[PDB]
Amino acid sequence: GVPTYGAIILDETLENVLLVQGYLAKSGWGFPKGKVNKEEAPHDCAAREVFEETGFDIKDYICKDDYIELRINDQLARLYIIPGIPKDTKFNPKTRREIRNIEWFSIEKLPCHRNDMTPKSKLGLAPNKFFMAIPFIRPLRDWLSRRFG
Ligand SMILES: c1cnc(N[C@H]2CCCCNC2)nc1
Repeated sequence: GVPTYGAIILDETLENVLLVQGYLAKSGWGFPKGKVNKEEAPHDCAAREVFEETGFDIKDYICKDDYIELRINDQLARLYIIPGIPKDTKFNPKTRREIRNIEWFSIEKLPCHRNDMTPKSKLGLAPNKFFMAIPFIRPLRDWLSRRFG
């Protein structure tokens, strides 16, 4: 799969993360990210996509060693960790045809898994509007614990 790059932007308290809401197949909340172009460096793709989806330019803040990367059905998603972005930053998605909304979410309030349907004797997972973000939540929490204590 074509790899994707983007960012986990946190505020000054490290409590909150910036999520974006897409449309249609991507109707729920996820991290800002997108597909690398031919001959584009990972960090450049992350800045370009995040600027398209948030209106915020991370280029000067990216630490090239600080990221969470997951393989999800043989597509790599790498999200560069960007702490310390003020909560009052004015975000303005560029791609309004793809981005419904942009908001800060409390890390401790986000799910790190979806719930089963064992109460209904039914297989599978209940819908959750954070499904795109969820796989990154436990890895983020662990990464923060280590880097900040
Ligand atoms: C898996 C799939 N997509 C995502 N994030 C997308 C969030 C919604 C806006 C469109 N582009 C980024 N995260 C994990």
